[PDB]
Amino acid sequence: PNPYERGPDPTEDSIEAIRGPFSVATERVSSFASGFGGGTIYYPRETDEGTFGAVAVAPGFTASQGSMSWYGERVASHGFIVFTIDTNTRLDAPGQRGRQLLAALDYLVERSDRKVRERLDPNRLAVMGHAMGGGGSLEATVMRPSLKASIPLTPWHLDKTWGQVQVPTFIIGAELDTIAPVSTHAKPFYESLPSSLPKAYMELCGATHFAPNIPNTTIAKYVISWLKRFVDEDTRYSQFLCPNPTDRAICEYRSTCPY
Ligand SMILES: O=C(O)c1ccc(C(=O)OCCO)cc1
Ligand SMILES: [N+]
Repeated sequence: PNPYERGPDPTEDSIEAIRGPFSVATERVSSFASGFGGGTIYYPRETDEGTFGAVAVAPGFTASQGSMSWYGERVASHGFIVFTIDTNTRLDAPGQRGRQLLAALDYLVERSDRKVRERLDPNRLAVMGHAMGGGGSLEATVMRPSLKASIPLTPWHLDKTWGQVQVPTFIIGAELDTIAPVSTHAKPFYESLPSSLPKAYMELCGATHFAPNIPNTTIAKYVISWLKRFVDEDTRYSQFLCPNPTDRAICEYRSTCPY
């Protein structure tokens, strides 16, 4: 029995559903928090199944947490703590956004409310980011290799080599992305990840740079599965990740299955 498994046995319908089995409560964190510009914590109300893991979600260049708000109720209702954060300034670079993703996770572990702290397993943390926040997601794993998962969403970064990343990384790219072209960003990041790293690359057909900013079932179903598999060690979700998904919305998928 996995001590981290939460919720009933999943199906493809359950991971695609807009609402998971857990009721969600929210809390506002002031932007004057140390190390980052505040945000909103989405946590499950139910507590009788055990403490949950947490993921901090970073926005892109000049964007706020509102561009990532739909991940809050979507992911947290499946049994996770979600921290959609704002950066110190809207002009922050990927390297700075990686530091503030860690500062957001440290706030959850060290200085969070007792409603949040009681529901948090501080040993199982993850990061997720959009574009420049996706570059900061890669940065956060190099800065903290003890992280359990990492999901760069249409990532943007000047550094193309990530052969020292030790955290399971799930890169999602948009085929028609011209701001962070997958040929020069998303794919070079994935191919430079260690060949032995538990990694995956999902390219969405005909998607643009800001597709992760609105509800997307294809993004939602496999972001949930990736967090479940590596933050919860929940092998009940390995069926959705290995072998490679065959969704019509996916134009290309690469992975190092089995995990
Ligand atoms: O012009 C760029 O280099 C550049 C432009 C935009 C971004 C970015 O993070 O897009 C997401 C904003 O919501 C990254 C780099
Ligand atoms: N595919």
